[PDB]
Amino acid sequence: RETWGKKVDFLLSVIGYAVDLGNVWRFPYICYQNGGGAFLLPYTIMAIFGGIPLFYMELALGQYHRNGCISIWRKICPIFKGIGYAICIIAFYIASYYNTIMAWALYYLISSFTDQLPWTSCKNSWNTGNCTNYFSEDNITWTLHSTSPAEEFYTRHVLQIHRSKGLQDLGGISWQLALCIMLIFTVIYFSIWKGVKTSGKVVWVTATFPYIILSVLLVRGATLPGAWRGVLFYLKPNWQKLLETGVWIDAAAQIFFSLGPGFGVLLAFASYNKFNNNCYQDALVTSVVNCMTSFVSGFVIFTVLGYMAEMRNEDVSEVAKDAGPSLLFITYAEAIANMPASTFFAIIFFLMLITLGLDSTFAGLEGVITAVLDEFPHVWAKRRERFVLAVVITCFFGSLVTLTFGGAYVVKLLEEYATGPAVLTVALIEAVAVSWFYGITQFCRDVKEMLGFSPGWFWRICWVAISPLFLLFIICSFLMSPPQLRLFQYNYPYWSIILGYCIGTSSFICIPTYIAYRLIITPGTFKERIIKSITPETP
Amino acid sequence: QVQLQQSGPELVKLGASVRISCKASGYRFSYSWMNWVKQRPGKGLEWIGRIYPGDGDTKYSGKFKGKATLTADKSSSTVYMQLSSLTSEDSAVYFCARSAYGSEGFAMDYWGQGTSVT
Amino acid sequence: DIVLTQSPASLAVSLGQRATISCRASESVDNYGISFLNWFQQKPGQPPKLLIYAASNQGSGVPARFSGSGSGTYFSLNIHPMEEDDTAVYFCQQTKGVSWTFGGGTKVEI
Ligand SMILES: *[C@@H]1O[C@H](CO)[C@@H](O[C@@H]2O[C@H](CO)[C@@H](O)[C@H](O)[C@H]2NC(C)=O)[C@H](O)[C@H]1NC(C)=O
Ligand SMILES: CC(C)CCC[C@@H](C)[C@H]1CC[C@H]2[C@@H]3CC=C4C[C@@H](O)CC[C@]4(C)[C@H]3CC[C@]12C
Ligand SMILES: NCCc1c[nH]c2ccc(O)cc12
Ligand SMILES: NCCc1c[nH]c2ccc(O)cc12
Ligand SMILES: CCCCCCCCCC
Ligand SMILES: CCCCCCCCCC
Ligand SMILES: CCCCCCCCCC
Ligand SMILES: CCCCCCCCCC
Ligand SMILES: CCCCCCCCCC
Ligand SMILES: CCCCCCC
Ligand SMILES: CCCCCCC
Ligand SMILES: CCCCCCC
Ligand SMILES: CCCCCCC
Ligand SMILES: CCCCCCC
Ligand SMILES: CCCCCCC
Ligand SMILES: CCCCCCC
Ligand SMILES: CCCCCCC
Ligand SMILES: CCCCCCC
Ligand SMILES: CCCCCCC
Ligand SMILES: CCCCCCC
Ligand SMILES: CCCCCCC
Ligand SMILES: CCCCCCC
Ligand SMILES: CCCCC
Ligand SMILES: [Cl-]
Ligand code: NA
Ligand code: NA
Repeated sequence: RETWGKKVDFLLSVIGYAVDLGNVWRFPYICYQNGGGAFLLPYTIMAIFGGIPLFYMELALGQYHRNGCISIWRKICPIFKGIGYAICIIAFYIASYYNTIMAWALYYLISSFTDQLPWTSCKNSWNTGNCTNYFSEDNITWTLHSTSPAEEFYTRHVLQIHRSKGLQDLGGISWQLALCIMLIFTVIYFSIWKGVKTSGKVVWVTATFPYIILSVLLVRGATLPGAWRGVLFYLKPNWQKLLETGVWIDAAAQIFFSLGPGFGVLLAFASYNKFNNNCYQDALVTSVVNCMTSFVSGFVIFTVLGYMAEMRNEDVSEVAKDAGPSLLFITYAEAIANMPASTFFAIIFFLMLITLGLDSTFAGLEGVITAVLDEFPHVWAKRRERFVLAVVITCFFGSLVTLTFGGAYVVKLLEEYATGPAVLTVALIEAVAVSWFYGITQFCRDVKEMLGFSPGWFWRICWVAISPLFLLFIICSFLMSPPQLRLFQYNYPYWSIILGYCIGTSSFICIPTYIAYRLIITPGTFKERIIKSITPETP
Repeated sequence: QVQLQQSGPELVKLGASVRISCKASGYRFSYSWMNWVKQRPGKGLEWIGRIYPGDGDTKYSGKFKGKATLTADKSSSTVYMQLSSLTSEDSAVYFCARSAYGSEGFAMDYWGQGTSVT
Repeated sequence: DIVLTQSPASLAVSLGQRATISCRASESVDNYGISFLNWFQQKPGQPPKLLIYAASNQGSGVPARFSGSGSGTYFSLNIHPMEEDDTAVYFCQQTKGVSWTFGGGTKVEI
């Protein structure tokens, strides 16, 4: 086993894992659609109820047993060993669209290396059609079919989505995005080449630039005409909509996929920690840091929105209707092209996006690699770099389908379905296992003998009452509500829902298959097999 | 409806300078390129250069890089062309073709009557 | 700078037949799915008139007899059936983002 080394390494790695690309455009948007200033209370409630205890439990499991995601079950619950393969499949499905969004951001950064930004005027080969929507104009030329040159640069030059008719017509592959994905994957391979020490060394700088970048973005957007409108519209308490459950479900899913428990990353990260560490303080600090980073990201996004609304003389909640990764590459691109320092600020913002994506990518890939290597110790002598290269090649082959012209449809499909009930039921199975199958008393005794004190009664009752019920509530809310996805001028067909359900079930289906395999492979009667499937084996 | 009204013809002089205008009307003047071509008597067309009145970006292909000056005027929707070092080779008919959008491949569909510089 | 070589230099076919005008570009003019190559037509004493844009779609007031096709670095202009009103000079201009240059021009007679 290898040691993290310095204390800052593990903290920076967990911070870069928690602070992802999702919390910069999705969190402020769903906070706007859900109350606004009144969205903070349910956010922190759902956090302290089901994201902080899960984070603490996962960190304690990773630090105590010192294993990945396939060998911990060998020590707590052998019947739930398929969670490792489920985590691998989920992480591959996530890494596909994550790396393709990283490639989009890298291509934007490369195209933002000129004096004049290419998404500024409507004189290019990609800015072809409707271009009445502009900035710094007294004439009000409003059209129901109009658009902006930035959306044309995004959808016709970067994505080239006009060369496809939807999910049913996927043809051609953009070579520029392919080269961007290749360069990004080489960077990833060189970042987790040797092991966790080089990963921490790259995170030391990759997880630090976004913070000063957000500081610069805040001090720029604060000194903009009309940002106060966006500020007061983001911090507008609307308790009338808080009566429904949709705001609660959105806040719960947001804090879950932001903190990221049950993804198989915290276990491997804490596997290298020392036995005399303090995982509670680390978990609390990283959770508060991720929450504050989400807050500042929403703040700068809404200041940009308010400045653009003031300079456009248009009400809020209409300039950024479309969600997804396009929100940034359209709205923030227009705002930067409107700013005097366009090239520098665009380069800075795209470097921030690249670093935020790379942090989570490194975290997930290292977690998967550690989970696989902890299960098969015989492939750790002279197969580490080979397995890392194989994982990178598999991720590249999985993202190749999203790197097409109409690939953005598959990207949204993966971002909306892979981040669905699969991770939720994985975390639920883990929680109920540690609670009943492994025993909450034994877990508390392990936490006491590891740190030096047992956790308070709050976490003890929470892990057994709230977090499993909270995850089950999210599951039953996501199951009976099929998402109605819609990209730019395209409604998803009915078979898209079936494909999303299939790709979300194929990752979860590993657990019951492994349960059946374990129940058949061991001799004895039924109850004897059940008993043998819960009690851990001898070391 | 799009109509590009061009000026009348002028007289070429050795070492002088001529300014040919093109009064475009009927479309978004600041959202479409305004190209210029050269048709010598008895020979084919010769592209001069384009100018985008939205921001004033001008392009040139060949020899007309340092002798042709394209200026835009959004107030009156008129594009000018300042020719310099007028020789016997510049005695041709300079048209004013409005390029289409990108989906149409920048099609120069609407042209002018041409000013025969004799 | 992308040069264009039109073939042949002169064309002379009877009425009612099919006239084929080729235009081989030096480089590729397709980058965003659409072709950046147009076809024009001019008569003695008349400014040029656009016939087909993007080498696939026809103009506004152009008859259906001017059918265009081709992609990549080879394009064709089909005029069938042609009459005594289609005897003019047909050019081939590309609109690539590096330079917009014209072709050679084919004087179709008869
Ligand atoms: C502005 O946008 C509208 C809507 O996208 C464009 O209208 C359409 O043209 C495309 C291509 O011919 C058709 O597939 C759509 O069905 C049309 N929309 C409607 C509502 O009929 C319009 O052409 C754009 N303006 C331009 C390109 O100048
Ligand atoms: C602009 C907005 C986001 C405010 C910026 C917050 C930044 C400046 C703050 C908030 C969280 C802080 C980090 C919290 C955790 C650690 C780990 C510790 O071992 C070294 C300091 C370090 C790395 C801090 C550096 C400064 C930090 C990143
Ligand atoms: N929030 C982190 C997303 C995430 C989880 N697992 C991953 C694996 C690979 C990757 O690129 C990304 C991820
Ligand atoms: N935002 C959650 C998306 C979602 C809603 N219902 C779902 C059902 C299945 C699935 O994979 C995903 C979903
Ligand atoms: C979003 C703010 C979360 C604060 C959590 C504080 C936990 C203290 C120990 C229960
Ligand atoms: C538009 C050209 C984009 C080129 C991207 C190159 C990425 C690095 C390749 C080594
Ligand atoms: C030494 C080999 C490095 C390979 C890095 C990963 C490349 C992925 C795209 C082929
Ligand atoms: C339209 C091109 C789609 C290419 C998909 C490649 C998938 C490779 C899986 C191994
Ligand atoms: C209404 C959508 C129902 C989708 C059911 C998919 C079942 C997949 C089983 C593998
Ligand atoms: C689901 C991925 C399994 C990888 C096994 C590697 C030995
Ligand atoms: C029709 C196939 C669309 C993409 C599916 C990716 C799993
Ligand atoms: C232009 C198509 C490139 C495909 C690369 C696949 C590795
Ligand atoms: C291509 C070089 C990648 C370096 C990653 C950080 C070591
Ligand atoms: C416009 C005021 C912004 C305050 C941001 C505080 C983090
Ligand atoms: C939760 C913060 C609300 C601020 C309101 C300012 C008017
Ligand atoms: C050593 C290369 C392994 C590639 C595996 C692709 C699935
Ligand atoms: C996602 C892990 C793939 C491992 C492939 C090993 C050949
Ligand atoms: C043409 C569709 C390819 C799907 C590949 C999924 C891995
Ligand atoms: C309303 C559709 C529910 C599908 C449930 C699949 C488990
Ligand atoms: C009806 C289209 C089904 C596509 C399935 C792709 C796996
Ligand atoms: C779902 C049961 C699968 C058993 C596989 C045995 C090899
Ligand atoms: C989950 C169903 C298990 C059946 C076992 C039969 C021996
Ligand atoms: C649309 C169903 C796909 C199953 C793989
Ligand atoms: Cl968040
Ligand atoms: Na997050
Ligand atoms: Na990050």
